[PDB]
Amino acid sequence: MNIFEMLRIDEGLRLKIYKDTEGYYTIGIGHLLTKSPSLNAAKSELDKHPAIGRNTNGVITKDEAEKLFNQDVDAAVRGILRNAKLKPVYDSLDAVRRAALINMVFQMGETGVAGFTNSLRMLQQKRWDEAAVNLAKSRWYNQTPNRAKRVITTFRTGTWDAYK
Repeated sequence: MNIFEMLRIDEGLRLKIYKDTEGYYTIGIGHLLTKSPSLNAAKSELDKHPAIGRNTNGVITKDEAEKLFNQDVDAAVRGILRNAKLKPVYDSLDAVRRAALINMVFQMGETGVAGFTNSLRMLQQKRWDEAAVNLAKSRWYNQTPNRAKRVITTFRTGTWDAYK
């Protein structure tokens, strides 16, 4: 396991336009196409992404999916490295826990995760179970419980147990 395999589990692989946890048009492996309510709007965006740049009509191959996936993951890592509150945290975690942090940014963006103040602090001080206890009481946790549980278990143990 690693970040890719982990996110593929959390996000699933959908070759056709779908709606996310929030009601937004996404495709593949969690690739948000557009916050607009229009499926046409969505198809448009899709047809225009450089990795695709063709006429899909809401349908992509398994390759294009992974290609967007790769980019999205990199984008996540960038957001982290470019965020002042996040970077310090990342630098301080091990290879497995780093995957947990990337998962949160991938899911919710750099800005959202940056606002997990108390939890980031506990993570920086290596207080696993407290970090865990603390994350479990967020709205993120109530919103996507299944996912959140595995991520938290990841921070807590520093093992892939929750995904195995």
